[PDB]
Amino acid sequence: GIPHDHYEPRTGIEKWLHSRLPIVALAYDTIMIPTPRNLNWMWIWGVVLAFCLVLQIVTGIVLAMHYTPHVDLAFASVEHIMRNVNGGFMLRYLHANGASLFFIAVYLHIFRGLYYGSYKAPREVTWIVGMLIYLAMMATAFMGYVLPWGQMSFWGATVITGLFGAIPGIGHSIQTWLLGGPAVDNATLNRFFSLHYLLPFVIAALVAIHIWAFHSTGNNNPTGVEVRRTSKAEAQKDTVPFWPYFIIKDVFALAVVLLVFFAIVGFMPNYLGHPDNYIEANPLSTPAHIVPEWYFLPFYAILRAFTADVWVVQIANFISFGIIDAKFFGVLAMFGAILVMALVPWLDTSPVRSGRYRPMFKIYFWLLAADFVILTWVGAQQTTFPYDWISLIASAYWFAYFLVILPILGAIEKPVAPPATIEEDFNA
Amino acid sequence: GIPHDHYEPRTGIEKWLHSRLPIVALAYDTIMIPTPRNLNWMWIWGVVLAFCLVLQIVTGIVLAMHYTPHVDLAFASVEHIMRNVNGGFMLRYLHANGASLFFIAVYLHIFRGLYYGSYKAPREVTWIVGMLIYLAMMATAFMGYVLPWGQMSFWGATVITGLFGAIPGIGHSIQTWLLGGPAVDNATLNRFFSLHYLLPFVIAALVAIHIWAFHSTGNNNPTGVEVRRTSKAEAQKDTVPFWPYFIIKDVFALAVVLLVFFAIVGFMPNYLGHPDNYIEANPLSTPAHIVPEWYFLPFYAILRAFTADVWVVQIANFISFGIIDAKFFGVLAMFGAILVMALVPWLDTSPVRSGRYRPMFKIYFWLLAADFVILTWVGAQQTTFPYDWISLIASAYWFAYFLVILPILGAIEKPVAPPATIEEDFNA
Amino acid sequence: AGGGHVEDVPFSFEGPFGTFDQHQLQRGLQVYTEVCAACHGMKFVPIRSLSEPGGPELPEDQVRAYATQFTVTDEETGEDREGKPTDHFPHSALENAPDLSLMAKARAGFHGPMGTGISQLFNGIGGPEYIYSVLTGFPEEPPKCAEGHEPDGFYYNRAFQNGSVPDTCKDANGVKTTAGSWIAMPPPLMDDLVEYADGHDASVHAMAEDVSAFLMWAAEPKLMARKQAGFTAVMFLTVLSVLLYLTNKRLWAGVK
Amino acid sequence: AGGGHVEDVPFSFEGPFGTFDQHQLQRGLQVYTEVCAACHGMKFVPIRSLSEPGGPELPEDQVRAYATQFTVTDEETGEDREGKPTDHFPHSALENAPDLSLMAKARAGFHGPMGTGISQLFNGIGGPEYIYSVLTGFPEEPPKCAEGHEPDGFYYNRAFQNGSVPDTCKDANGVKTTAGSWIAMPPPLMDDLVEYADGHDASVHAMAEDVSAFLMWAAEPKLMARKQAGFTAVMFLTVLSVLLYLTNKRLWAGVK
Amino acid sequence: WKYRYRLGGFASGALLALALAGIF
Amino acid sequence: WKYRYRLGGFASGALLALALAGIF
Amino acid sequence: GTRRDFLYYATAGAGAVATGAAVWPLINQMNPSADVQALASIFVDVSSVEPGVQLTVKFLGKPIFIRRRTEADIELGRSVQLGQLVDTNARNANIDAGAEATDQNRTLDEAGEWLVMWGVCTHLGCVPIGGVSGDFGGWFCPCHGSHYDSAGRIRKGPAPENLPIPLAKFIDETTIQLG
Amino acid sequence: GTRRDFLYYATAGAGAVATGAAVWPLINQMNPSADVQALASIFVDVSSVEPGVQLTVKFLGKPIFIRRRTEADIELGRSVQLGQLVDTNARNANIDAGAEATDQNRTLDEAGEWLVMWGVCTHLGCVPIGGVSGDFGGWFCPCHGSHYDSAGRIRKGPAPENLPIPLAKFIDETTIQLG
Ligand code: HEC
Ligand code: HEM
Ligand code: HEM
Ligand code: HEM
Ligand code: HEM
Ligand SMILES: C[C@@]1(c2ccc(Oc3ccccc3)nc2)OC(=O)N(Nc2ccccc2)C1=O
Ligand SMILES: C[C@@]1(c2ccc(Oc3ccccc3)nc2)OC(=O)N(Nc2ccccc2)C1=O
Repeated sequence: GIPHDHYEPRTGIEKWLHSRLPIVALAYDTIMIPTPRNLNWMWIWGVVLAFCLVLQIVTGIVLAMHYTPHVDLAFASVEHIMRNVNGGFMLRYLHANGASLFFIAVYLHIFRGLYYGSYKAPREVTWIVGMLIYLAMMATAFMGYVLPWGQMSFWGATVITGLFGAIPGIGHSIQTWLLGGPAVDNATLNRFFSLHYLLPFVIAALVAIHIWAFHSTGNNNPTGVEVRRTSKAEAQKDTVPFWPYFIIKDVFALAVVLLVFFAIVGFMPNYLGHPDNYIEANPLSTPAHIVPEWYFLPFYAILRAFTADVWVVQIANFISFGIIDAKFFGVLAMFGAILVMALVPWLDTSPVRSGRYRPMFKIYFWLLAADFVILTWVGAQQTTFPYDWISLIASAYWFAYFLVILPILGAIEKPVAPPATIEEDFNA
Repeated sequence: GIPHDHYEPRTGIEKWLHSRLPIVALAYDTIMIPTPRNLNWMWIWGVVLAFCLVLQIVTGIVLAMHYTPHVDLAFASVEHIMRNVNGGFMLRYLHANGASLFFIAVYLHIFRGLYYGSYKAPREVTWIVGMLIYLAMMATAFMGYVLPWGQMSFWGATVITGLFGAIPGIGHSIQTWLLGGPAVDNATLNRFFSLHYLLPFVIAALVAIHIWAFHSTGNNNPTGVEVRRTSKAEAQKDTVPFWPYFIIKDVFALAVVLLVFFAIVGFMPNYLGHPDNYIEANPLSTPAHIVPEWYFLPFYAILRAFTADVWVVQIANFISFGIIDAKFFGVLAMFGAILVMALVPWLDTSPVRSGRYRPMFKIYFWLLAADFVILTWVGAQQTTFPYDWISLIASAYWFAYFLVILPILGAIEKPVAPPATIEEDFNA
Repeated sequence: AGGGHVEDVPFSFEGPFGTFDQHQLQRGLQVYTEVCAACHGMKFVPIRSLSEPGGPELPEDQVRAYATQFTVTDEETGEDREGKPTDHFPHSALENAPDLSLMAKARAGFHGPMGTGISQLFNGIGGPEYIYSVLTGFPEEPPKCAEGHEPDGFYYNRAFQNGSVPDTCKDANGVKTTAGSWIAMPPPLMDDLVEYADGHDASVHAMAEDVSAFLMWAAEPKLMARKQAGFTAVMFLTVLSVLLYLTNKRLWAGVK
Repeated sequence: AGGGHVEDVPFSFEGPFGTFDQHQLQRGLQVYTEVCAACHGMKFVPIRSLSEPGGPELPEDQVRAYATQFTVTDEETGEDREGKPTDHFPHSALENAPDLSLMAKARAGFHGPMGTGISQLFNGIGGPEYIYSVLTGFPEEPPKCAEGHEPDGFYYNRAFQNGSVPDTCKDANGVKTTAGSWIAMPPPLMDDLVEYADGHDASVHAMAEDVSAFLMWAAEPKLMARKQAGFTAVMFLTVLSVLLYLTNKRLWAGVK
Repeated sequence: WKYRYRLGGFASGALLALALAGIF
Repeated sequence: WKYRYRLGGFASGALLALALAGIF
Repeated sequence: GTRRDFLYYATAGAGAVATGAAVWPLINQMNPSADVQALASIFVDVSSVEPGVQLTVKFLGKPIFIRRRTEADIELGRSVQLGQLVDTNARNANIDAGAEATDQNRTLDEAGEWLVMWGVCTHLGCVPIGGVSGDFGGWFCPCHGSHYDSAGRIRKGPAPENLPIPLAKFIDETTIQLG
Repeated sequence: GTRRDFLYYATAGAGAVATGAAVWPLINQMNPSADVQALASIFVDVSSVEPGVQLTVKFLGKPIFIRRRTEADIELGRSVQLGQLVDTNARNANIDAGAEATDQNRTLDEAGEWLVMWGVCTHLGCVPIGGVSGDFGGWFCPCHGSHYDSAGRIRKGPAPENLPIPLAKFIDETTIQLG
């Protein structure tokens, strides 16, 4: 609700079109939203994510024109794309590394939101829409990685379907429904291909809702102080129009990010992959060291952390009369990590918005960031000593950050006064 | 811009959500748009078209989980759907006859627009968006019909690609690009499958634009008289809220239409198809008589009508120094039929909007309706006597209606006065 | 080509309340196995479908014994083995003989009256009728015009409308005078060619009707399920439409 | 299993400006044809790619002759025939010999430093260096722990890791003490087993290096295209980045 | 008892559809 | 000529990109 | 509005029933098809299988292990009592469901020489590695480091159950009917 | 203006160049791939072909006709004069592009006995029915009604041109090389 000017048709065609369909007025209001003038470089990841979604959709639509979702032909079709179709190697590598770019971008986006309190009121709806987008992205990437039908694709599908089948009572039925048979086979591949095509458009719709939500609430800034709505002049002293200023800033940031991304794609496409996925799927043999993609490693580690011998697992088993065993407890913990990440807007009870003015929250947030990196690193390691203890401690801290630390800090912390206005921060 | 009440939160959760994302307000304004009281049963086809789009998308999504876009597997995969996957026969017949339902609904929609002047000002943008939707629907149905990979699929693809190959100069290159090879082959099938998945979502976006466009101007009525914007009382005196008065009306109409559609699907699913499509595609032999689907027969007939012997074809050949030959002239005529349908808002120069008060426009409109039916009928016939002459006359009248008759009637006609208000029409 | 004349047959599966006659389908399977299967094949028809409901509904053990008569190349090892119920019927042993899986849906016995499609609306597609007419459409003596000019390796068929015709039987305009055409298939049926256990007569008419019914089942093995689903949907939508009509009437009574 | 040691070879294709040595790829092709092909195959590599630019780049007549030596079961007909350049290399003749098409991308050559992926970040994936290490990694005599305990039908290789290991070579808590493990492939390269065109050195190290390079090209033929595309896109985004920087700078000059 | 028609109407409408749909 | 800088800038910017991209 | 509410909610209920009837097939079509459900038993020849060598076959899209246990494997498997087993159930489909996980109840013959088993880890479905791996002279699942005894019983790791045994029998001297 | 516009439009131009460089592959990937473009000639064994029988063979996705013409077919063919023909170009890849559509320029041998041509109607690509059909004792296209003569030349109907003749030649007494 930041005061600002409204669209005015200038030329004849604009006047003709405005009276019939105010699409140009909507576009003007969208690109002319007054945004804070003190945003730092961590706000550039939204445009990066928009570009990543568009790139993934375009490259995937291109690839689907040549890929056959059949077990006897999927690997061969991917090799045909790599070797025969014009520039198909570049398109395949772009679509493969675009997932990595997309997920590094969303993790940076999410941790910016966590640091600066962008999840806090009145921005809960934006956070919830984002969490839905993230779940959709995870599912889309899972099915996409299954589509090549290599060793890693096959056994990752096996592991994820087993996790679904770990649910008590209804687990076997849900696993059979997702698989379409006793095990991962052609039906699973075909339906995964169909849903992999479907999901990105749902993600695009959710992203449109995301954009509308953050437009309604208004952009957040590092200071955490909202723009002044008292008058147009004061609002202008705290903001600049999104176009041309932040359009150009974010486009420049995206250009640098794309420079790095294209260098990676053109000189080391296989660094972020796994060599075993260049082996045709073998249902009768598993790779010795199956490893998920890096963007699923932290939650895979959280899944692996809780074994049968952990005290909380034993307590859960006892209280549930054996219904909740170690396997299902691990599944529940893996999903509960996402659950607390979603429920953060109601767990953080502190009144001050930005973490810049929260002395203890800084320490705990940077511990959380280090913990996320440690979970990523330890997911790829074996469960033997000392990795089991490291994973247990990392998962415990991840849960304690949301369930324990944030509510307490909301009560015992002593923040410092933010600036009176965004103008005061910008002029310094 | 019809005056009416606005959304007002009453409960706690609604007040909480309104300040964060006014989505409930948007939904309320959408379903509470005042609409004329005198709309007749011909306004029900928009909801029918929306349901047809949703049904086609859902049925196609479930079908794609079992269909293999490979020449050695496509026909086998479709028969697997028919025979093996539980409910697959009903789903495939639903998706096959949904195209017929979609196109019969769209033609009724279009001809209602033509009769009642719903294309006239200020509703040109809605008509243009609809024309784009119709082109997208045609492309989607074409590429869907090739996926089964029967005889009709193969040779319809061959003919439709030859149409593009007929363009002078760049035609061969465009045909090769659209085929990915010397003839229709696995590349063509795969790219067609990918684009058949893609296009319906583009159609959905265009339909959203359609909805917004007709929300901006309002709804047209048989009377042709716009709602009174002078005050809220008068606006309510000419209109009723869309919910429930027209929601229930259109839902009932859709229920009856679906009764008929499900009876057709359950007791004669393949009446609207061709038996030849139940034969595996044979590149080395053509069916003794290839026939398009009924919703393409009119424009197929328009394509067939103009042979080398026609005087206008000879004139075009002479003026173009042989560049425009009979084949390319026929292709141009087929596309120009849809073109002249497209820009009817600028050819119809009659001030009065509704065709009910135009005494002699009715004659030509019903002649056009009979002409469209005759084109449908004659498309399936051979080009021998007397079918060639009646086809030529039908195409000539189709072009003369938009290019000749409507501009002249805009000048010489003497329409009768419409009612003063929609209230006067509804109360008699 | 064009549309021929097919003798309409009252099959048991015609109309909304149509159901496959189980015994007739079993007889059709028998006559297919002993006559048609020599030259033809049904690559899209699983053998296990013989045991499914709404079909021949043979016992599981009988179907498993029946499947053993086929020699099939194993996909796993590429070696010949006895057939199993999971395997489809063999392909056409004779090349110039199409697949009979979808023949009952790949042919339209009814055409006209003038391309309007009204005949099919009241008579159906007529694929089974076309098959019946083709099987019984071989006369003892060919047409008199063709005599002395018959193509070698072809036989006249009153129902076939896609084969060659001798120059003698053609007219000045170039159209064939004979109703039929020359097909590349000898008369397959013959009186008492198959011994039915239940004692049903084995005339060419009865056998042809049985084969047509069985081939209709093979083409659309879920026809009865389709009709049941259609009735269920029609009744749901009928109740819903009546309720919606009453609701709309009550709602609009306020403003009217 | 695990990931052990490998010999770092300065392959020409390594590096942003690295490119295939066409002669080296021709030598590797010869070694593959005369040695490896006896057991291995490359079912994904089209033979015609022996003339595609950025590879061995043979004259198409030579390729056609090379392709003729293979027997191929025609995809349609079924009867065998001579191989065309449109055909792929044959499957592995030996059941348990893996396909070498993607071998140079299916194996990791470096592991570490502490599961941080930094070594791969600076040294590459290492596929060709692991192939080189397996070919050249057959010692003269086995480890001392295995004399008289070798699994029958296997041979000790320094670089292979997914192989069985005699119980005499593991320690007290299950960890193997030998650098390598027992592979089922006999030492395929022996000094001067090939006679080269240009009389080039044909030691085991030379043949191993050449075949590694050839297998790298076989796994990724478009590597030189990939790096040209990369350098291009980088130069473009670099120019655009500089211009967008100066633009953002002059644009913000007025606000702040 | 506070919602006889709202509740009974919903169930009655559902039963009429299901009860009749099973006639065939 | 009135748009010498607007026209010259667009072409010059495009050439600087294509010209450099062909230096590999 | 008694009659008004009755009519409106009856319409809503009929609509809900129709919606559910339409929705259920959309979910149901993802269940196993008649083609998948029709898969029946297979026959495996074990005429050329010696002691100590495992044979991996494909059944229901999963690996099945047929192992001729050696004398050492038989001796090791029979030593362990029920006390140290993670789960007591043999999980053998060929005998009573309540039977204990004894070596006699984990094999197709009274001498324990043969062992037909699902080669699918009960934790999340990986394939345990044979060759007397693990810390118990049996199989070792490397996906999460689980150990299975010489008789296939779970001894260590996150696996909650022993490797299941499907229906099997020696119809001939050197043939096993799986399924 | 002098420098304000230059920088912005230079940035726009660089962006447009990058956008075009990215867009072009998205379109070029739909062109024929390496495998499609590699399809070379084929060899047909015409050892068993009496006069009057046509031999239809798949090549580059489409049918190729190889008909051994009879006494009458060749008589009729050589009787038609270049003026009576709708299209006077031979449309033959072997002889020069300017060659006239005489019967001797439509066959491979001087006897005019072997006629090899794409069985692809030049209107919209259907396969004409052969075996002496139509009004000119040649081929009839049923898609729209095109008539061809015993030489494969268009005589009546929508088809603009004659049926093309591939680069074809006899490699031996009984073997033809197509393409
Ligand atoms: C049979 C006489 C062989 C010939 C000649 C060559 N190879 Fe081989 N190879 C063979 C077998 C039986 C195996 C599997 C070994 C096992 O224990 O599984 C292999 C495997 C390879 C591998 C993969 C090694 C790995 O760690 O996965 C490679 C890289 C390999 N072989 C390379 C190779 C080359 C380059 C050859 C020609 C110089 C060659 N092999 C010949 C059997 C035989
Ligand atoms: C495809 C995925 C996403 C895209 C394209 C996207 C895009 C954007 C954009 C353009 C903005 C505007 C400000 C900015 O650019 O930083 C934004 C803001 C924001 N996003 Fe996202 N986002 C995505 C996913 C997510 C996710 C997964 C979350 C949280 C889990 C999230 C949470 C937020 C928050 C809290 C804001 C702040 C809004 C405000 O301050 O008003 N986003 N996003
Ligand atoms: C958010 C959007 C998307 C994400 C995150 C995503 C992610 C992925 C990933 C990680 C892979 C594995 C690639 C590999 O291992 O080689 C993949 C493969 C694939 N994806 Fe997507 N994808 C997205 C959208 C799409 C779309 C819209 C389509 C088609 C319309 C598509 C089609 C494919 C195909 C055909 C493959 C297999 C070919 C290949 O391996 O490159 N994807 N996807
Ligand atoms: C899937 C395709 C389409 C859908 C879902 C759709 C839907 C609708 C709906 C819901 C309306 C509101 C009034 C009504 O329902 O009658 C409408 C109005 C209209 N439609 Fe469409 N339509 C489609 C295609 C088209 C096409 C192809 C055309 C013309 C070529 C067209 C032209 C119009 C016009 C002129 C109106 C009148 C709007 C007004 O009176 O303000 N529509 N359409
Ligand atoms: C406006 C939307 C759509 C229209 C008008 C449409 C139309 C058609 C038509 C006419 C056919 C031919 C059916 C036959 O001949 O048997 C077809 C087939 C097919 N369509 Fe669509 N379709 C639409 C959307 C979709 C979508 C979104 C998908 C995938 C998600 C899809 C997947 C398929 C498949 C797999 C087939 C082949 C299987 C079959 O023949 O039923 N369609 N479509
Ligand atoms: C990309 C990836 C993935 C991503 C995300 C992802 O989240 C989900 C988590 C829970 C439910 C649904 C989706 N599930 C897989 O897909 C895939 O098969 N693997 N490999 C792999 C290997 C071993 C174990 C697990 C996964 C991945 O890492
Ligand atoms: C459904 C159908 C179709 C619909 C619509 C359609 O419009 C288009 C017109 C121009 C360009 C793109 C689409 N083009 C085909 O697809 C198809 O292959 N046939 N059969 C068929 C058989 C013989 C000749 C022509 C077509 C159809 O009738």
